[PDB]
Amino acid sequence: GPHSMRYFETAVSRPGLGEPRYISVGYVDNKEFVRFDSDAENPRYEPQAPWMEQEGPEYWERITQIAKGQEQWFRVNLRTLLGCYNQSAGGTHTLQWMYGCDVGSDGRLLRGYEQFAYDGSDYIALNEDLKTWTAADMAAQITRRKWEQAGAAEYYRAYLEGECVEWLHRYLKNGNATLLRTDSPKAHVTHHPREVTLRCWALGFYPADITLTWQDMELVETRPAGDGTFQKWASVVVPLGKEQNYTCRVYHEGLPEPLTLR
Amino acid sequence: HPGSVNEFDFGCGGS
Amino acid sequence: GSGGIQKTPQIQVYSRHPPENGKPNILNCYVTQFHPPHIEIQMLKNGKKIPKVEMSDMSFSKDWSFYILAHTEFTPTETDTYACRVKHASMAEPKTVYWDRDM
Ligand SMILES: *[C@@H]1O[C@H](CO)[C@@H](O)[C@H](O)[C@H]1NC(C)=O
Repeated sequence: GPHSMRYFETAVSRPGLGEPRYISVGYVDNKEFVRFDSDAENPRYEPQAPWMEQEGPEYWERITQIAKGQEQWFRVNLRTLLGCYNQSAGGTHTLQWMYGCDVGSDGRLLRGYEQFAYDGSDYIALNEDLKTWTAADMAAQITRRKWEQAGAAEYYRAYLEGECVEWLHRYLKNGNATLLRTDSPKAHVTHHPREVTLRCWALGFYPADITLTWQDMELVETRPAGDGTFQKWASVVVPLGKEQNYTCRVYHEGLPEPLTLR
Repeated sequence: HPGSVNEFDFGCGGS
Repeated sequence: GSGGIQKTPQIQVYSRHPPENGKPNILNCYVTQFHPPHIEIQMLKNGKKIPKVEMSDMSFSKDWSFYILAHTEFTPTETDTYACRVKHASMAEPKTVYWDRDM
């Protein structure tokens, strides 16, 4: 199983209601492990996974000081962006940043990611080479030139290849009981008079990656079920009495043999 | 472990 | 219908286990593909606010739209109605979505 660490950082302005709200959420694969929220009483990073009880007070203090500095970087860059786009104060605006690393099943680095969005569309993103930038509009073309001159990409590349990978290795080991487990899906089919709708359900599985096929198709994005497992359904509309010709297939890391059901 | 504080601002005013 | 600057939430309401009356379970309200990120989510039991709902799994997708899970432990009965009520700037009125037990 390959693994990833990813952070999701968002600031959103709320003019006349106070300063922008800053939130940072960290994930290993699809497990949330830390979270900062500027609207909490006593904003700090807090653990959301049991393996993060291993880290000491120095770890929490240092990443909470990063969040306090990062909050101000998002608030000033929101205010810069209003002037770049000649926008009035008073409108709601959003700055997003997603970044992280992917490793193979042997732990070696597969790729890194740094991507920014203003008001929910691309702004600037670092290419797969971890060296050059893709600017999505006229403002981002100016940032790209300034960031090429300042060598921004070198600071991100050092993080993505070093710190990001080294912490992801530490979290996979400290949380191996949660993160390296395999919970195989429990599947069933439901029958809905309509035509007729056949719905193949997969419940109780871990990790989230799955394939559901009917042998066209309604489905939902794989979704968290509230206790750290995932679920998914896929449906087909079939002819009103000949539904035993149809077969639901499920592929998962915990099924050496895929399930077949009807 | 998150990324450190972003070193550079967007600076998208132009001339 | 300012579809260039807002995205309307998709609201999915589902249990961890197939429901059995008087068997303990978890009810989820996964609120997805919305923008901007400010949102308010209540889980309702017979039309009233369930206290102590956990909010978790805040993320955003490759198209930058926002995702968040609300979840609570509950024991379904034959006569308890459960719903998720959402307020978001994309929508004039709070939207209430009823749990479909038999999906
Ligand atoms: C920027 O906005 C102001 C105030 O809304 C407007 O009067 C002005 O013409 C705009 N400038 C440009 C370059 O569009």
